Amino acid sequence: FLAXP
Amino acid sequence: FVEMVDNLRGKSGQGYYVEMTVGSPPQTLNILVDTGSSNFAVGAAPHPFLHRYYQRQLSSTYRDLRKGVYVPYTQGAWAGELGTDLVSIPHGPNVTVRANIAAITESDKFFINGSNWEGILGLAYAEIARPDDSLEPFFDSLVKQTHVPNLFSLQLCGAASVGGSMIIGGIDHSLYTGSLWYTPIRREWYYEVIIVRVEINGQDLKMDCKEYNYDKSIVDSGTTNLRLPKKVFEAAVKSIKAASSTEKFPDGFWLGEQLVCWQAGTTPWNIFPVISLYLMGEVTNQSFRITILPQQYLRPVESQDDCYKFAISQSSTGTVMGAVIMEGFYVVFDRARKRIGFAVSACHVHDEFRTAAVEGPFVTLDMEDCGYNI
Repeated sequence: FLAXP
Repeated sequence: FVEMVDNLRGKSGQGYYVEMTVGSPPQTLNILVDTGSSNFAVGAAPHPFLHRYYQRQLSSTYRDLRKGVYVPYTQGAWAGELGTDLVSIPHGPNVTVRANIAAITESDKFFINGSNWEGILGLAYAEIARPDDSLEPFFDSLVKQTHVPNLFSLQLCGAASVGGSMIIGGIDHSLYTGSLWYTPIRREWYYEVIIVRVEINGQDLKMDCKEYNYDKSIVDSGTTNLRLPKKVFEAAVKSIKAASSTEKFPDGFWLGEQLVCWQAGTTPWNIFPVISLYLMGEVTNQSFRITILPQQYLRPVESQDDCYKFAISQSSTGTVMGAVIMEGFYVVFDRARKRIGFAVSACHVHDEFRTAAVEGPFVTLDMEDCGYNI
């Protein structure tokens, strides 16, 4: 599971 | 909480899910529990891998926010339509809330064939919700609309059936033994923590502790592996290799491309080392450690053989303490007190000689310096 930050 | 015990199910290596209902009348769906993101989203259109899906047109309470959303993950991604509806957790608190729901209409490498879940509950903070922090995450909405305290805890029970408990609003002591040790949440976005030391079978990995948290370290129920920053991954593999002297494994095994197999019942766990992560404590110069077994990091893959995949892997975006770590522990996400608690899980997989462990205190100076900045 979030990618990016 | 007795009504919440064993409310998690799953297929080994395919994810832990809780049953929820959405819409009116209630549409029952299985939802992956994911502390590594902040969006609540459900399959909302037919897909080869879905047994069921959210039918918005059949819910009288559905609201269309008329805006799209895209969510990328380390593994997979999906896009969909934003909206809101009424949401309940059958085996959780007895309440119905209005919440934001992304109806997934397109996806890539996200849903998992045979996993028996149809959606995902992002349990992390608003700061990383998509499209932006104004899209209130589910658990924030739950807390605002009810008297559920601002805390949940997870007990993930490994193995081909898997299970466990998500206790919403509290801590169930029958789920752990020994003491709960708390580490601060460094920043409210992911559940970010700070690792201050690493040992393999008691041997210090001897890296600058900033390496362990480059560029962040997070606790993530929705990721299988213990993922380590590239530099730390390489050092860990070398140390694990050295420790497991009596046996040589191919490079492909350490990259997760080859399984290791033994005659059923003869797995030589003793060959592999335990692995300890020391975490920043709540008190100055005080740390504690959590220790996992190879039964955690060698994950069984499904004859008369037991086959395993090495489930420690490299990361380009910091450490991820995934199921590999969480399966050893009862983990308390204490949002109210901005801290994460760890205790030995009453259900963790182990053997007659070694056990997952949580111990302290240990003395560690300048722990705050172990954080990476930005």
